[PDB]
Amino acid sequence: SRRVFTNCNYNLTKLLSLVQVDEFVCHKTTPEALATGCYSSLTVDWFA
Amino acid sequence: LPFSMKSTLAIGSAEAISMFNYNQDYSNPTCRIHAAVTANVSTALNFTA
Ligand SMILES: CCCCC/C=C\C/C=C\CCCCCCCC(=O)O
Repeated sequence: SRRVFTNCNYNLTKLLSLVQVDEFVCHKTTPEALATGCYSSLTVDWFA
Repeated sequence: LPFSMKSTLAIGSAEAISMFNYNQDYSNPTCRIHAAVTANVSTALNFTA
């Protein structure tokens, strides 16, 4: 599944309270930037 | 710290570990070592948890 989010705000630490992270691989960003900075659009592709 | 949460000590992580408990400094050379003291070594020494 895929969702694209525009014109919204997100409380990220509430979403990280629901999961435990084993490993993250990031290119050209960091999760700290996604915890602080703003951007034009957000796309999430999630599967099991 | 257990191995199931060693990604919290990875660089760029947004977990509370880095921003409240241990913020590693990278201005000077470093090595972060995740090791396990086994039970037999733990009883051989006085190492407990
Ligand atoms: C439920 C998490 C995945 C869904 C996220 C959806 C929207 C949030 C968008 C950007 C924030 C991503 C930061 C995640 C930090 C995990 C890495 C870590 O610091 O350990």
